[PDB]
Amino acid sequence: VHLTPEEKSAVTALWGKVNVDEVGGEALGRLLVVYPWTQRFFESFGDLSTPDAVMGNPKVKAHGKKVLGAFSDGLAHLDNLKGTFATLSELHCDKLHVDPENFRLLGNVLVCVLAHHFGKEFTPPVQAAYQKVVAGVANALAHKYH
Amino acid sequence: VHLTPEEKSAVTALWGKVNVDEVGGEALGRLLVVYPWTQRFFESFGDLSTPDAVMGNPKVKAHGKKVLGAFSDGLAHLDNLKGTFATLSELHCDKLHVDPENFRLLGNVLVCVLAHHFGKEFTPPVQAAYQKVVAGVANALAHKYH
Amino acid sequence: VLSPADKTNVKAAWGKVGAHAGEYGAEALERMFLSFPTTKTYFPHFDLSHGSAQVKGHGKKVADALTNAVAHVDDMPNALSALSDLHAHKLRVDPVNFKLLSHCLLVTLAAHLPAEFTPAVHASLDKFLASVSTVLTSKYR
Amino acid sequence: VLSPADKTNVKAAWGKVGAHAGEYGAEALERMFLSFPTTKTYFPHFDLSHGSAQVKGHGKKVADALTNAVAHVDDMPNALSALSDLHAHKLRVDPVNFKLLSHCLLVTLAAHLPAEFTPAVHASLDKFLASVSTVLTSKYR
Ligand code: HEM
Ligand code: HEM
Ligand code: HEM
Ligand code: HEM
Repeated sequence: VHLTPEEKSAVTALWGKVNVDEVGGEALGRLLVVYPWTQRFFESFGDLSTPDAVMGNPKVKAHGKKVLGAFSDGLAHLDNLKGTFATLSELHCDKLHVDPENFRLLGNVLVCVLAHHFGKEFTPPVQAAYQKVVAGVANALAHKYH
Repeated sequence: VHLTPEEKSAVTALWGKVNVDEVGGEALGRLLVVYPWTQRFFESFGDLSTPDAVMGNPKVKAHGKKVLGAFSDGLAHLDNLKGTFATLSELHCDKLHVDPENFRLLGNVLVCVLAHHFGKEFTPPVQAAYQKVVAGVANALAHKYH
Repeated sequence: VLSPADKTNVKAAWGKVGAHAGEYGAEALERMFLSFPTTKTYFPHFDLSHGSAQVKGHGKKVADALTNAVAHVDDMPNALSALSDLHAHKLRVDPVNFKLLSHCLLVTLAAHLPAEFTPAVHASLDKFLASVSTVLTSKYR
Repeated sequence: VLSPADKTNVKAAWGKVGAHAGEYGAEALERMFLSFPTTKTYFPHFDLSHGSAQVKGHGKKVADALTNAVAHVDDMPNALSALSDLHAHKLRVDPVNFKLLSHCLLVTLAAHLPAEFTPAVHASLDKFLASVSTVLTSKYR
């Protein structure tokens, strides 16, 4: 996408403080709790019946970590998200059949998680920068659908 | 945007049969009837209180014609909608304050109007091509918002 | 909220659809799969090629449900109760897709009812499809 | 539909908001204008710079309305009747923007209620804001 250098440095700085494994597990878990229809892709994962079951489910945590790790790696290529995520885009379409609306939902939950985590440090300008990034990633992941 | 040559020729062929003034008046009128909150920009236009008043309102017809004419001219530059609509994009943001969601609503109403007009000639593949075009135009018009 | 006039408009339009309801249902689906390819992610188990029996069959089911909704327009939540359970707990289609199908249904009706699809009827039908969509997504959470 | 548990969660969270409701309302607005610039098209008559009295004033009004909705969560349509008339017939804000403000309100709450903003409360709050949004857009057509 297009971030001003001050937006880019805002995103970069905050992300250096993120425990990717922890935030990943939290974001995926909250996605499954707040928007329960997203559970549709994960019934191989065990008990998802209550909020506590979802948040404590080890498969959810593991997958959350895998997703946010790929997300992390994309922050290093903000200039070319589409190229970075082309293969994953294809995979999510052809093999996993994930409606790309799910990427948008996850992006918004991730922003809530960052806000919860960082409190007042997650200022309005920083949120704005992260919104552009998550929209960009969702875009990039949806790009090769057909 | 990106149309296959068969999509491009489908769009082009159908459009050669459109009375731009008539379809323009119809599309804008139906926008104002089906989504009445869009009337917010037009209270300078007179009586918009009933469907018949809206569809017969001469200012609505005139504006519809102006809008679809610009749309028409954009069909000639499908390769570079953003460049074609940059000035209008700016105008709609800075001076007219039109929420770009309105462009999407109009695009969908325009597709309904074409379907109503052309009946069975407006096949599923032709609709698909037009959906890409109206999304592209909405995009192009929203591009310079800030 | 459907006004009495909206209900009259929907019954009139759907009345004229009559026996073609199933054929129109299939056409709307095909329009949706071509115009909004993301919707195909919910049908990986179907042959989505043109004229496929699976799509025609599904189109007929969708159409019959809408017929049921028109017949019970004053009591839709009850009439569609089993269908809202099915979409909420089983199918779990993201709510945004309901809009997309609604639009394609509207386009299909427009293409087949030249005389019936007046501005006022268009408005009533869009309202009606939004209400059906709201009921079908009622129990998602 | 808000379950009793959802209502308990919303009352608890909003309770902790208490007296800061107005300040949080303004922050949510500012977040919305920066993250989703298209929403500024509804406020051309405001000074939208940081700390502007107009935004703070408006934030307080938004917050008081939400406070009113929490107090009358069993009877929201009635409680917000004047506000739904106002948005439907006067302001005519496109319904998509309600989502955007709801998200920014959620972010604001998350940033200020570290202990309260559990997964279950998050879910209840999102549901609640969606219900408020539904009521405020009820009379648009
Ligand atoms: C930030 C956005 C996302 C990114 C970066 C991402 C990335 C990934 C990666 C790296 C994998 C592993 C691929 C492999 O094995 O080769 C994966 C798998 C998968 N993802 Fe996504 N993903 C994202 C969002 C989502 C969302 C929102 C959902 C659905 C709610 C989803 C559902 C899945 C599923 C079901 C798999 C398969 C897991 C398995 O085999 O057990 N992903 N994703
Ligand atoms: C296909 C999308 C659209 C295109 C191509 C378009 C194009 C135009 C053009 C050519 C003008 C005249 C500009 C000038 O005077 O220099 C205009 C004006 C205007 N448009 Fe758009 N427009 C579109 C959609 C919309 C929508 C959906 C709305 C709101 C519902 C809207 C609201 C307005 C208004 C209020 C004006 C000012 C009219 C006046 O001064 O009386 N337009 N537009
Ligand atoms: C107007 C709204 C809709 C109506 C009235 C409707 C109605 C129905 C009905 C009657 C069934 C068959 C249930 C049965 O077997 O007993 C069904 C199944 C299904 N629907 Fe919905 N539906 C609607 C919207 C959607 C949308 C938007 C999607 C996805 C884009 C969708 C995806 C499905 C799928 C995947 C099935 C299962 C098909 C199968 O496995 O055979 N539906 N729907
Ligand atoms: C949670 C949803 C919202 C609530 C509870 C809410 C509440 C209110 C209230 C209490 C007022 C003041 C009414 C009065 O003066 O008596 C108002 C005005 C207004 N609202 Fe809404 N609102 C909401 C969403 C929105 C959204 C999403 C937008 C646009 C993005 C918006 C735009 C406006 C505008 C333009 C005014 C007029 C401000 C002025 O001229 O001073 N509202 N709202």
